[PDB]
Amino acid sequence: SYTNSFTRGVYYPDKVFRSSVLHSTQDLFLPFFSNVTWFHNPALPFNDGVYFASTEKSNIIRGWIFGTTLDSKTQSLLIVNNATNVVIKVCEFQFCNDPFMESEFRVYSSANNCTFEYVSKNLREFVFKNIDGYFKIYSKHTPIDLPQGFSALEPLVDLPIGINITRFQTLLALHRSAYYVGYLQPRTFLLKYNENGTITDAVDCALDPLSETKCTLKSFTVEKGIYQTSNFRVQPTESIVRFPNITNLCPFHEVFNATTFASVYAWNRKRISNCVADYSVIYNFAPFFAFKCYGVSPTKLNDLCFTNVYADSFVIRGNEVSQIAPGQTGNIADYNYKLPDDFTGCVIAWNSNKLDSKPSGNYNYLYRLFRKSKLKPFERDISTEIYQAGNKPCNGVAGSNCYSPLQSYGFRPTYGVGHQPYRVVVLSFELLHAPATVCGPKKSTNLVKNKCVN
Amino acid sequence: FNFNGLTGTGVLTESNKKFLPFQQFGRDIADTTDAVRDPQTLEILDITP
Ligand SMILES: *[C@@H]1O[C@H](CO)[C@@H](O[C@@H]2O[C@H](CO)[C@@H](O)[C@H](O)[C@H]2NC(C)=O)[C@H](O)[C@H]1NC(C)=O
Ligand SMILES: *[C@@H]1O[C@H](CO)[C@@H](O[C@@H]2O[C@H](CO)[C@@H](O)[C@H](O)[C@H]2NC(C)=O)[C@H](O)[C@H]1NC(C)=O
Ligand SMILES: *[C@@H]1O[C@H](CO)[C@@H](O)[C@H](O)[C@H]1NC(C)=O
Ligand SMILES: *[C@@H]1O[C@H](CO)[C@@H](O)[C@H](O)[C@H]1NC(C)=O
Ligand SMILES: *[C@@H]1O[C@H](CO)[C@@H](O)[C@H](O)[C@H]1NC(C)=O
Ligand SMILES: *[C@@H]1O[C@H](CO)[C@@H](O)[C@H](O)[C@H]1NC(C)=O
Ligand SMILES: *[C@@H]1O[C@H](CO)[C@@H](O)[C@H](O)[C@H]1NC(C)=O
Repeated sequence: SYTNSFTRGVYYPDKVFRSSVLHSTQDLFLPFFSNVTWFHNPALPFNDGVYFASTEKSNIIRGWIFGTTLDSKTQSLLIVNNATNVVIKVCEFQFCNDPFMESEFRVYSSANNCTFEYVSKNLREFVFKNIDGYFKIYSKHTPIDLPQGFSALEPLVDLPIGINITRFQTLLALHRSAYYVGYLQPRTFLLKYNENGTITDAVDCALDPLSETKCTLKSFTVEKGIYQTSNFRVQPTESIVRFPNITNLCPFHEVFNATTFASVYAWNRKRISNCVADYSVIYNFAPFFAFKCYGVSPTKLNDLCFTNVYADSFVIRGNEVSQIAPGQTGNIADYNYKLPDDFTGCVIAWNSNKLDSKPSGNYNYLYRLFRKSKLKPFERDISTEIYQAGNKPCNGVAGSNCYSPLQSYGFRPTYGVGHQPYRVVVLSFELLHAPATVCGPKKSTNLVKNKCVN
Repeated sequence: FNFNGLTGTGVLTESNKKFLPFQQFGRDIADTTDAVRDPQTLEILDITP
């Protein structure tokens, strides 16, 4: 069941005396005329303070239990009252999921690591809040479903615990021989102070236009007139981002697809202009035996862009693809094609055995294996001078200790995986200084009308 | 004077107001401290400039 508070859950925001002074405050209060649960018990939330009333000439309500997990592995508070007196306690517990002669206390079964102890009809209201490691408790004491009236709640306790709280419960005395739960929100109120300094009335500056007027004037009696109280501002929904086309899509279908690629020693470099780049055609293109991005995210490619992108091409052997990578060594990544150590593109390679290999040999794909000095990052060399290994001049003729540096793959169809010709296309990304350059396409947010928002 | 945190200057005088038994100091309209309670003896004293 649910019930309606009327004007309930007002507490003194702090010390400091005070008299007749319609004083205005901003704090966490229980709004007037609220929807308070009814109970005749389970784990509730906390989320921001709690109002809590109860009624009974006997004492069935015997304290609460607080915390995040209400068990071990994290700390919690426990506030109890046997027929003797209150027992605050802070340990790590093990709480019964339903915790509750005159013999009693099946509440918990563990009291480890205690970091705080303490020992020593009717309507009993309480306000519990928890700010900056302090757990504040206000309470009242007014004797006769709730009724209707005003009664401000006076501070009781202050505990410098540090505990986190997300949940709480209640404790009841069984049979062997009614309570409510509100929540608190940040409101602004206008409290009327007596001449002795007690709060006798209040106004919930956030209810009906009358209360907002009382709040604006800082009073409990408004005289006839007309008062400006606030403002009305329509609200905008969604954010429509308009922009221009970009048609010219990445001419990627001209580099991946040409009838012939170039050999490794003299690779082809086709540089991309300023357009829109669609990688959805390559990502869903083919088997792609190897596809490793290093700098940019392969799954979010459509969200970044840079000034200029570069696309290289060559044809390397099978077991040498593992040398097209930042920081490798071998006959391929030292004399023919070296990648810098701050690479930012994406290397991709797929099998091309049935296209670039013919029977009886295919001697049209070369690779240089003799160079006097290792290659610096991103340099291309097309020299064909005789590499001279010994000490005798040879003036440019093949023979002894003077070898020709260009040799050709013997590509044939009856090879094992690791010697079949593979095609490679290495992309590189770069942002020097240009503000608006080649960039990926997005979604043209439709344009709406007769609706303000953004 | 310094009253457990309240730092100020002025003449202190015996009061005849009555706080509630959890209130430490009193304030005026326009928000200036004008009364305190002595922590040890628990009596209210006015603070005039
Ligand atoms: C690369 O070129 C080949 C043709 O040499 C393209 O293959 C065509 O694919 C389309 C769609 O499946 C077919 O309608 C054509 O008949 C194919 N061509 C031939 C000659 O059969 C291939 O699509 C091209 N790559 C890209 C990305 O466009
Ligand atoms: C703080 O301590 C002082 C003493 O150090 C307390 O003063 C006592 O007050 C009572 C009045 O109830 C007198 O009967 C005692 O004779 C006082 N003692 C001395 C040594 O003067 C004072 O009460 C304490 N503060 C509080 C709030 O109790
Ligand atoms: C309280 O909220 C519940 C949520 O469904 C609603 O059913 C009920 O009518 C509300 N009570 C009041 C008094 O508005
Ligand atoms: C009441 O409960 C507390 C909880 O630990 C306990 O310490 C105290 O002894 C109990 N009262 C009596 C009379 O045993
Ligand atoms: C809390 O209790 C557990 C189990 O008793 C123990 O392992 C742990 O050391 C205790 N915490 C501290 C700070 O000692
Ligand atoms: C309380 O829980 C939050 C979880 O978001 C955590 O970040 C915070 O540190 C906890 N409180 C303390 C005092 O550690
Ligand atoms: C409290 O207030 C009442 C009415 O406002 C007044 O008559 C009384 O003198 C004040 N002081 C008390 C009861 O000590």
